[PDB]
Amino acid sequence: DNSYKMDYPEMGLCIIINNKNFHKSTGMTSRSGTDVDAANLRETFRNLKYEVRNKNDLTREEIVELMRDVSKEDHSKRSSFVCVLLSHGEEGIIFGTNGPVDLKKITNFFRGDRCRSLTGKPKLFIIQACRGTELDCGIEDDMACHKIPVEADFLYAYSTAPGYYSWRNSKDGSWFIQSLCAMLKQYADKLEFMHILTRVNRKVATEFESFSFDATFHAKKQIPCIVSMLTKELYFY
Amino acid sequence: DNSYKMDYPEMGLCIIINNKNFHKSTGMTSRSGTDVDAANLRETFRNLKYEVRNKNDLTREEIVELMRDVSKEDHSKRSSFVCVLLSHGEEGIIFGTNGPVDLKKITNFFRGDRCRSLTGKPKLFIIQACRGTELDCGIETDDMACHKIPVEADFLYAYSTAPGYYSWRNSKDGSWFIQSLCAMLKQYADKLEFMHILTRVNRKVATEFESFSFDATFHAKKQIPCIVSMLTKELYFY
Ligand SMILES: *[C@@]1(O)C2=NCC(C)(C)CN2c2ccc(S(=O)(=O)N3CCC[C@H]3COc3ccccc3)cc21
Ligand SMILES: *[C@@]1(O)C2=NCC(C)(C)CN2c2ccc(S(=O)(=O)N3CCC[C@H]3COc3ccccc3)cc21
Repeated sequence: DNSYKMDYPEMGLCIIINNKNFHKSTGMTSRSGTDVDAANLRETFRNLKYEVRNKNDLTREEIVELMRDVSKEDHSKRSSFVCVLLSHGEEGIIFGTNGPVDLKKITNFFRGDRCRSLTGKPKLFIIQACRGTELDCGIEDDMACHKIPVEADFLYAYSTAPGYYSWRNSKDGSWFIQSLCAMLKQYADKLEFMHILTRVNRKVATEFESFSFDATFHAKKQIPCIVSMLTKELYFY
Repeated sequence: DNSYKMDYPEMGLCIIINNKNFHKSTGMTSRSGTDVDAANLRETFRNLKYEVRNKNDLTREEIVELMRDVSKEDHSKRSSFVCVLLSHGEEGIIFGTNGPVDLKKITNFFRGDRCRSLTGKPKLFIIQACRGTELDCGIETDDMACHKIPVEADFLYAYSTAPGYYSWRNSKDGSWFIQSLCAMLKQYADKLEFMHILTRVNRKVATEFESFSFDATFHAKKQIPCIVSMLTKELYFY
């Protein structure tokens, strides 16, 4: 039909990978406020009736192993799958405590042909992480129904545009996760997911602007980036 | 508010760049069926009240100059902007008849800070082109609020295919993506929000198309388009 079947016995798993402290050997800074994000996400998705699992400070190999193991579970009774990544990043990559991991490597475990119990079901990846270091200064023969693509039914909700910084507040957490949780709490029971994320886009874009004693980091702006390979509308109610 | 203001005197420009024949120096083959796409789009957006401008076989230089020129027009009386790219490509790249153009280079002309008459208005880029050479084998079924906006805000990129992948085209019917896009626009433009129309495009391409080839390497392949939205509001064509 036009909407994903969301009345399975379980909504599904929500894995939250929260990397705050990084190996001294990498020289990466601590991510203050990420715990606020993790807590916020846990509550938001608990309310949406997901089975939330929080993990902290995982190495690159621990991330891969976790995803591999999770992709091997039986999701037959689950409507969907959600993974949230909170860490440093670059374009196409997220950081384990000890070094970079290609996002493709993580998401590949859930491909239509590699995780059969999630075939045809919405696979949501929410990524709070830099995608580079640019700063936004702002302005102002009938074969139907035989097969589906292995890349189909994924949604990648990026906190920021390709190549750009992603902003985070020590007190309130990241702009994106902050806004995402608020919009889900307010609209999960009346808007389709893409429309929810569009309001997150507007909230982040209009209501947030950096303030810094360092001119380089001051008055900066952010726009999130919705990437959908979904084939159906997604309602959480 | 919740929706873009789409009741300006004009809906806006729809630039269609249709690259079919390429310089021999590039070594790229003719794009059979692309003319079908270009005509389908012209008609589809004409019915949506867009001022359509078709361009054919432009060099990489001409594409840049065209985009620069268009971005320098006064879009004050126009609700939105649409650009359709039909060509060969690779990840992040679209081909002029005489070589590659970085997509960012093209879209940058329309950034919130560089095209003021489009600031706050939906800027739509529709890309029918390869994003790599991968094949999908498939599987059987304070208070600074509203002081400024991001410069990269209010763009939508409707890609024909997922990052890294081939995009499929039929010499008779045109590309899988453009076929489906025009069909869904024709049918749903007067009753669905744009993201929901594009989601039906996703489903149509994903379920109704599959390659047939005597060559095993190109046979039984599948495709999923890729919607990339930096939009801040819902978009309705009514
Ligand atoms: C981002 O996720 C990231 N990815 C990898 C790398 C190497 C670029 C490090 N990195 C990073 C560092 C810091 C942040 S942040 O959210 O703390 N934020 C983004 C812009 C810089 C920083 C805030 O800095 C200031 C400085 C002075 C006053 C206020 C804020 C995000 C990421
Ligand atoms: C794609 O846009 C593209 N980008 C650049 C480059 C150099 C890879 C050439 N290129 C390209 C060539 C052909 C197509 S297509 O739509 O004709 N299609 C996609 C997969 C190959 C081709 C169909 O191949 C066969 C072969 C045998 C039998 C049937 C079809 C797209 C692009």
